[PDB]
Amino acid sequence: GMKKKNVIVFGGGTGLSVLLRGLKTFPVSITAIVTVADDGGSSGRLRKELDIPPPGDVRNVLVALSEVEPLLEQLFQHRFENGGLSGHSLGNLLLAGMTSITGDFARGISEMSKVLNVRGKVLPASNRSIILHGEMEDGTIVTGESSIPKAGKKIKRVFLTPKDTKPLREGLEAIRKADVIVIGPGSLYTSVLPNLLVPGICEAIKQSTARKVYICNVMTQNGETDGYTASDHLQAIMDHCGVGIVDDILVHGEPISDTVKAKYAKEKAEPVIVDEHKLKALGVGTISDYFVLEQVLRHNASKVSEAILE
Amino acid sequence: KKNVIVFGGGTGLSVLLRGLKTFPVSITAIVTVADDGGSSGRLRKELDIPPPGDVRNVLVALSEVEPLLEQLFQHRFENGGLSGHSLGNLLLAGMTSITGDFARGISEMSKVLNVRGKVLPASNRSIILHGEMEDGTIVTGESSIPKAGKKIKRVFLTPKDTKPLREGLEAIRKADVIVIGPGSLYTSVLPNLLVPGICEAIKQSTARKVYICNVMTQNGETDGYTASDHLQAIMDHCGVGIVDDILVHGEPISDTVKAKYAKEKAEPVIVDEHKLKALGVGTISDYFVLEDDVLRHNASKVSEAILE
Ligand SMILES: NC(=O)c1ccc[n+]([C@@H]2O[C@H](COP(=O)([O-])OP(=O)(O)OC[C@H]3O[C@@H](n4cnc5c(N)ncnc54)[C@H](O)[C@@H]3O)[C@@H](O)[C@H]2O)c1
Ligand SMILES: NC(=O)c1ccc[n+]([C@@H]2O[C@H](COP(=O)([O-])OP(=O)(O)OC[C@H]3O[C@@H](n4cnc5c(N)ncnc54)[C@H](O)[C@@H]3O)[C@@H](O)[C@H]2O)c1
Repeated sequence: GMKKKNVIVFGGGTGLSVLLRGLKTFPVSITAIVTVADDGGSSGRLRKELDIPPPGDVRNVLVALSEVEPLLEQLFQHRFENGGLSGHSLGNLLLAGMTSITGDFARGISEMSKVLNVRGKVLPASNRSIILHGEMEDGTIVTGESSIPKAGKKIKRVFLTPKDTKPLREGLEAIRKADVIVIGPGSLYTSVLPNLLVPGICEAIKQSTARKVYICNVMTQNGETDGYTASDHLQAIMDHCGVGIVDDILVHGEPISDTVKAKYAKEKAEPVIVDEHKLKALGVGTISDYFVLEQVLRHNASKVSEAILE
Repeated sequence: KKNVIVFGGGTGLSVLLRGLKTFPVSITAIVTVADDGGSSGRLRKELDIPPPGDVRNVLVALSEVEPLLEQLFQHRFENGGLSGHSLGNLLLAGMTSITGDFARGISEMSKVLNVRGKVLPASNRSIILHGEMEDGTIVTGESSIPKAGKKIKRVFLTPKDTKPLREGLEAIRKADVIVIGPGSLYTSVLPNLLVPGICEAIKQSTARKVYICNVMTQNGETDGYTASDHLQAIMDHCGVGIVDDILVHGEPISDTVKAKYAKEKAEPVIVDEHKLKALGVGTISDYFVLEDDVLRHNASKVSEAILE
């Protein structure tokens, strides 16, 4: 009865999850493509020790899109505090187990989707682990998603190995059929770019005639985007990905409580200055509004979803 | 539909229940929480919960889900701290932590696995099983008892104020048939029966009470036991009004199976009819086992014999 606009979203952990939780209530068909380059935490140990892609960002996305009883949702988010076992998320372990059974991370994700009554298609950026590397300004290379920000040098660029990393066929079809393509929100260097740099994905995005919106970071991240303005974020996407990837940039152009600023300053994070002249000079549209809530600083999934569709 | 309550542990209870659920019966399974070996044991110690393993298997035996979800629940990690653990155990452990209550966790997993029946733990807290040997020494822990290389005189449970669930006692009260076993005599059947209040409830019940006797001995537990030795042990621990009929495999076993079991110092339980009659119980004897190279009860035949 309703024509649902097809929307594809690229991201990682918490930014994607917050947005999807709201976007799923709109009249849209969602495809979420989730980075498999992380190597920290429970996800990272399971990645190394079981030889599977890191399941953590996928797990959160699945929970965000799930429609199950509150108890099952808690079960899936349960984190062991004792045991070898200590630190692991039960939902990661479920994903791990399903991936072992099927020998296929993408089939595992789709089986968990059925179990969690997920409305939408969740896909990994690749069916195998990706390793993220950072080239610093001095030319040195730091390897591993969670190691890059601890280098205390400035990132010049990031890139992925294995070089013959492949996206899922379904992923490329999703981009082809997309009415809207949303990039972010998430870490620039550790979530957005590791998705966009999968071979074939930029090419597919460029050929698409969908509207392409980049949801800009609201805060800098220490060791990743120290001192970045909004245009610095967009510039980095363009330098890695070329033209035809971003049409409009969505930015929080209003102020932030002093208490929140203070709390983020303790982690050497500060607000991303919105520099409108420089953004217009990069040739994209600017969607500026009150787009964040304090919940910690998160995007307002409803306002953002509605801005990306109106 | 007849109300049937079954007492057991691991594989024997699981094999029976898989068949019995297909009959017109309402099943209550009461599962030992005294085990301390394997993944179950490590989780028991490390997370301070009752051992989830025997319950996991019972839940899978009664489940009605797609084969994939069943495999997921039975998945065992081979690498990782994590290695050796069953994902189904981990699921029960997580649910128990969230609800702070093992029985409620089991009931939540029952809904998720579309379980046909009520699965209850023997108690909502861990039970420690102790074995007093003939020499008077005590060996503590379910998985240590058989390794003692001495002969068991009796077993008993701590904590002393171990309590069964109210729902368990109701189940016994309402039962039309009460089935004891199959399972290890000293590490599955007795640890269920000895929970304070359970034998009293069974004795008060007028339900028919059938004991499914072990087909094979177990080294370090029931070496040399006849069928009457098994029943006598139940009677010595539990008194009268617990067993009306004993169900036994009175027919022979393939030589290759005997040989495979003899490698583990296990041998067939000799059915001594005269001594069984002397203990005052009825004997239901038939071909009740099937052969992998492993020896299991024929759930269908057994189910039908106990419902007659
Ligand atoms: N979640 C969203 O809708 C949202 C929106 C826009 C941008 N982003 C961007 O994604 C990037 C990565 O985000 P993130 O997941 O690391 O979140 P974050 O930058 O808001 O906080 C960092 C993460 O570590 C913890 N944390 C560290 N510092 C914190 C702080 N000062 N206050 C509260 N929690 C803190 C939190 O658990 C959080 O997940 C950030 O630059 C952020 O601005 C997220
Ligand atoms: N499952 C049933 O329907 C059933 C039937 C009759 C008796 N029982 C009794 O319950 C008691 C304990 O049962 P159990 O689970 O330890 O079963 P078991 O006695 O058949 O074998 C021991 C366990 O280790 C394995 N195993 C060890 N030795 C084996 C052998 N050599 N050949 C094949 N498999 C072997 C089995 O899979 C089993 O889990 C035994 O006395 C047994 O006879 C169970």
